[PDB]
Amino acid sequence: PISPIETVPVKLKPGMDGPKVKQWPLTEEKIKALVEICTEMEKEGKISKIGPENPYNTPVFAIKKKDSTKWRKLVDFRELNKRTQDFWEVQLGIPHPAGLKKNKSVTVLDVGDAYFSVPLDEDFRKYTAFTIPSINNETPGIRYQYNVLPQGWKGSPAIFQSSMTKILEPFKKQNPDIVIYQYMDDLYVGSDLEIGQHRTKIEELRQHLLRWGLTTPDKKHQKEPPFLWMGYELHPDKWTVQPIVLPEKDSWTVNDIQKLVGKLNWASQIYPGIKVRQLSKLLRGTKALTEVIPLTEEAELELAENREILKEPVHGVYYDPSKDLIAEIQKQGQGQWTYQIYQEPFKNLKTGKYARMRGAHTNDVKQLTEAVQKITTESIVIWGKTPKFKLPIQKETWETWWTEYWQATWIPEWEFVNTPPLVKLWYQLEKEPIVGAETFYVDGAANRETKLGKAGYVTNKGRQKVVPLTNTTNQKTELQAIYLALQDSGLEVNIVTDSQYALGIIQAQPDKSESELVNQIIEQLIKKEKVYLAWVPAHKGIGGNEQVDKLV
Amino acid sequence: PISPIETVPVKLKPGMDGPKVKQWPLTEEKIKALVEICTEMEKEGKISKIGPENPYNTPVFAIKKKDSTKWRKLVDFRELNKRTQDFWEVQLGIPHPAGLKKNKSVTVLDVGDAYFSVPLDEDFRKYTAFTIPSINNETPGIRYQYNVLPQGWKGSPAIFQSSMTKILEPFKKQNPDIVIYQYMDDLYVGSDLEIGQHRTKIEELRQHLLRWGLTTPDKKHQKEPPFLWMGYELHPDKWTVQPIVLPEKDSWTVNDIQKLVGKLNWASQIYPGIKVRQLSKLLRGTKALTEVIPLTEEAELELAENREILKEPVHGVYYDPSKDLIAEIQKQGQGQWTYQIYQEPFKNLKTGKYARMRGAHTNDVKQLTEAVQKITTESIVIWGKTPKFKLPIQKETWETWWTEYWQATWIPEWEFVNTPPLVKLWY
Ligand SMILES: Cc1cc(C#N)cc(C)c1Oc1nc(Nc2ccc(C#N)cc2)nc(N)c1Br
Repeated sequence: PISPIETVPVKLKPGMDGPKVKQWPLTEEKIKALVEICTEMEKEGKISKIGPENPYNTPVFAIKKKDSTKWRKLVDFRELNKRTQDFWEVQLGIPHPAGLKKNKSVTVLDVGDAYFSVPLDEDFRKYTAFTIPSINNETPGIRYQYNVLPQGWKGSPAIFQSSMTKILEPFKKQNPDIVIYQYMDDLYVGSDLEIGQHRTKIEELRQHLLRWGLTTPDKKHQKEPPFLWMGYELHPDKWTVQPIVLPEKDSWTVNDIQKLVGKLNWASQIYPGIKVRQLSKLLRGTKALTEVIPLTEEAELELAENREILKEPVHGVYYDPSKDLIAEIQKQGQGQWTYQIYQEPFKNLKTGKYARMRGAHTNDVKQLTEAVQKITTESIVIWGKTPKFKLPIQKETWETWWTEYWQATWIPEWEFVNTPPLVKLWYQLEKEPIVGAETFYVDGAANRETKLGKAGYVTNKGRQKVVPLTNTTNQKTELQAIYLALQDSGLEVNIVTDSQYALGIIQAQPDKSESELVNQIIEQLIKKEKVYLAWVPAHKGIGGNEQVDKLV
Repeated sequence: PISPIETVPVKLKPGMDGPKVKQWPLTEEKIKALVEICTEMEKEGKISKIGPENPYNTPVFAIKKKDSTKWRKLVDFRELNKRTQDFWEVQLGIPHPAGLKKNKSVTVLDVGDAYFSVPLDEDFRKYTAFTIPSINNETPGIRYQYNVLPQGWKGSPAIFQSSMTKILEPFKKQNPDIVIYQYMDDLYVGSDLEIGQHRTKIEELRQHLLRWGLTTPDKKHQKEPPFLWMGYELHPDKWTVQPIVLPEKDSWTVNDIQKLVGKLNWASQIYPGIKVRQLSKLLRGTKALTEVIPLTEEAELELAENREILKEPVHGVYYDPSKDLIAEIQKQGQGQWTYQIYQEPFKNLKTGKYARMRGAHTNDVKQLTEAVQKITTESIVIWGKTPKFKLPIQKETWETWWTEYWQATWIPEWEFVNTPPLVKLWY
């Protein structure tokens, strides 16, 4: 029926009054559609016929949704919803299946007219005033006012939940075992009692709601596994995602590609291996809602391989507060990483990927920790704890790494996983100089205007070289030069630059970079037996580079 | 006697509205702690449950203070503070004892307890709204709102100031040589006394507050000697200047002089005393790094003059209450961490070096998060206020752990920084 629930008080934004939008007369087929409906509502106490001076009005549309006999009244609240105070927002947070515990048998109810069974702050009805058209005669100010949560208003969702929550409470206390989840119009109820008993408790709760005026349009439970919830399919030992159909056009626009990454990322919750760097890379400054964008061999291939991973299904299992939580990571590519978290081998709870933001250059050790962090933050959300990490990196590679790394950091204890490819330091720089090794005073500059520049070196042995560079930056050259050096040097060497810039890009010891040139250097570094990099004052204090600055 | 029922009309600042900060999610451990803590609070009637007509929400964490058993709910009223209290850094503000930074010893006591007595403005209550979360949102947050001066919100001291002054009155009589500065939830008591002497003046006061209305836990833990160090005592008198020292060597190679050149150059936005034009040229040729260069110079009169000018503290640096203090920290290795507090680039007001171990049970976060706490405290003593940190750690990582080893009842403000390159060569 209706409800004995206390109402939640409401009010409009400070210094704002109710909406006064008038009605757009229409098909008297609809003016007669509504009238019927409104009557069935007022006879139900939902709506309330009002008087003369309730200034406020809000448009009421009436659409007989296509391929259905009945009509459904529709009130457009936009205005009130702009005049309504803000609420503690309706849990936007959705639980992740991988975090749902167990329960041998679940029932899903359907509190539909639900919102229409919860009281509406008395003093707040005024503003719900709406009117349905007078067939052009007798001037009907056929005016009705709402006495419940109008299926359109702002504080409707939240207030429903609150109201619902307060409701369950009593029932909840007599069955501290039955766990119930509410969200929108659903109410998932689950038990550890055989269908016999369990159904008693569902039928039970059922009436319990009914004494609260909450009518559940289900003689039995209209539950139909698997459950089609928030983009997932819910089963009795498996949870997965709903059909992820991946398009294939001869031409892709920005919104084309977007919707694609989307379906991809989401699919990545359980389809181990989904890559997406290349695709998304396409959408850059890509603020052109509808502008064709040619894919790249890279994008097509990933897209390909993604189609390949999708062609065969994969289920995810639920959770055991009793067993452990383990997460492993494996490297799969262009600075792309994938992972999966499980309690027992060969089944998963969920899976996921990880690539670096548009950040200049990275490194394997840095990146793997970055993944571990992401997994950690995620784990606290889903499970409320941190998993045991099994990682493909020797503990000595990481200490030599975290230890010498200028930035704080703390990764819980992991466990080495021989499963290559391993995460290793492809190289290290001599902290201390090199005796006997040639010393190169490296440099490169460019006219910040003419776009031109040159890179070249000078040695202790008297060797020198300058290479012409066009369309470059005072930057790309400072590296150019370092690179020129590494090129001509021998197995061992001492380079010296005026570029804290270049100094620091190499200093960090990257292995992968978006910048082909750096990758260029990264190559060479590998080969060197011992490389020592040093930074003397860029310009002024003109020491040994005093001579590379001029003829470069 | 404010017309309002003991409520001191509290009011957010003009054209400003309540805090709408997100609650990070915590481990089940903490959720459990927080629900136990709050269920009591509900019963002691300090907080009450709220509904949906409350858009407001300030974060809350669960930490462990001086102890290692019982947990503690630490609300993050940073946002609420910026939104109110500035209209309360004035109205009901509390002055600052320039000599405190001077005294020999300073001991900090936690009086954040008194507050729970004084009732909060019934109209402002709504802004203290905090939410206890659920694991995986399998339910909606538990929602509570304060009814008393909440601890953490810079309102309490302010409002409560009267009542304090009064209590402390007797003690300030007998002992008039001792300074007492309050800051939020702590009392900073300083004396010229000798060790155990001071620790007596404290314990008296401790007993003074304690016998006249208010509980007072930490300066320390207990008399039980296990050879620890978590007992909180302080000594403004020593902590002073910085090791902007050059190396003392026997065999100087080029690399060795080459650097010396740019480290001494760097200090060209600081000490005027040097420009090593002369010492720089001592290597105009393109000699070898590994190689060696001797002492006789036109230029060494510089490592001369400079090696001493770098020891006389630079003047021209002035605190400025209007400006925000900004602290920086560099990881230096061997559990060693340097730091500088400034207002205006290269005009360092204070520069130190918190260190712990070298490779014990400690770890990078914990130390960092310990150095911060240190620096924050020092700061509150000197200029009576917390600085803004530019922390050398990845946002997300700090957000996951700092709660851990965190101990103070205050949260400074922070942001995360880059690779200071050569700036790392500050020690
Ligand atoms: C079924 C359910 C759905 C949603 C949402 N959204 C949220 C909750 C809290 C649920 O209860 C639980 N269900 C299951 N597994 C499960 C069991 C049977 C069926 C069937 N048929 C489907 C799922 N395990 C749990 N630990 C919990 Br608690």
